[PDB]
Amino acid sequence: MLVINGTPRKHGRTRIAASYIAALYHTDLIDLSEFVLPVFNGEAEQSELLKVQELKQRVTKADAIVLLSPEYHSGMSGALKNALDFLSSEQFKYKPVALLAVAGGGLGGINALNNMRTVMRGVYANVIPKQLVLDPVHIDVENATVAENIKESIKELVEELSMFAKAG
Amino acid sequence: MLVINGTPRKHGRTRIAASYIAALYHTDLIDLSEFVLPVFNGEAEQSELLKVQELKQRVTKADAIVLLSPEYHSGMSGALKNALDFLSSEQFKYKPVALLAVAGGGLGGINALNNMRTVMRGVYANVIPKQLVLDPVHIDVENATVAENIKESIKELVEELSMFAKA
Ligand SMILES: Cc1cc2nc3c(=O)[nH]c(=O)nc-3n(C[C@H](O)[C@H](O)[C@H](O)COP(=O)(O)O)c2cc1C
Ligand SMILES: Cc1cc2nc3c(=O)[nH]c(=O)nc-3n(C[C@H](O)[C@H](O)[C@H](O)COP(=O)(O)O)c2cc1C
Repeated sequence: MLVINGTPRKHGRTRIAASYIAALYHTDLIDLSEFVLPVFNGEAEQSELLKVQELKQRVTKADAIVLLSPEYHSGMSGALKNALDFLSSEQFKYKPVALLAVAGGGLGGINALNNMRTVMRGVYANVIPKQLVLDPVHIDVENATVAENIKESIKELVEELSMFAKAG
Repeated sequence: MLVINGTPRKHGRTRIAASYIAALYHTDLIDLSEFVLPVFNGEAEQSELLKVQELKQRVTKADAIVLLSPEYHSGMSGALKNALDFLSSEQFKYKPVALLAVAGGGLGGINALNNMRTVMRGVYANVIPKQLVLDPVHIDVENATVAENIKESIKELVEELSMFAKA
């Protein structure tokens, strides 16, 4: 199972959330704040880039992917969407994908989720029904860890993604 | 008036339509295919980058903005969204903005526009009702131009955008 951090900010919240999960379930991880890609330019030479090849492969071999992203202007981050532009249905077709968006509070996160979900259907991923929106509340920034009340929520999400991975 | 090219592909179609517009109306132009930014990282140092400052400045000083993006996986380009991440409502507040998405297959185009409209509203831009979808068939890349069909549509769009500007 592969986890993916959407925030390009090393000091980002989504990073913490991504880390937690990747640790708890001992899952593979691609941290976009460390895994810096160039901006897609649609040329072939880019495909031969090593971080591009690595991304493509790690996604293909992934039995189930957890997609995390902050809400930047009522949408997923550009860092995330950029990486996705490098890939296609060739990697995502039928791929079990759980969505997770870190809002800044209120009713935020909905647009981000629908964005990710829409783009994910674009590449034919099997996006499970369960999706989560985490507010800064559920993020302990300094202690670099998640709140307790939302640890169950995530558990349910990961467990359900597993089930989907097994079926399809 | 400012035109922004969403496709990072130098050989991109969205780039042609963008150029056409910027030339036909002698507007300002930011071509993401050439104007290559780094991936946002929410760090202050990045803010002081010269391309970033020019981005903010050129957008703030625009009286209206034509936003073009190719549909990538039923969403705007990552290059375009990344650029947007550098900005905020501070440059977009009440900004008269027109939307354009380059996409093929009758079905496509709507998802990218809904994404552009949702995000633009996330920065309080004044997105006009008129938005277009340009099919690759209506764009001659080798000759670097758009079909005569499209020109009319684009005219109506630009003029409708200038109306908002004035208002
Ligand atoms: C460029 C940018 C745009 C933002 N716009 C939104 C927004 O659209 N909705 C929201 O809930 N939060 C927004 N915020 C606040 C973030 O959601 C908040 O920082 C959240 O914790 C994301 O954390 P992270 O990017 O550090 O992972 C934005 C933050 C940035 C940097
Ligand atoms: C990374 C990538 C993703 C794409 N995804 C879509 C999409 O989901 N919907 C669509 O209609 N076309 C899609 N296409 C085809 C584009 O619509 C087509 O290239 C269009 O002419 C955009 O031109 P441009 O990016 O060169 O400016 C995609 C193309 C690329 C390169």
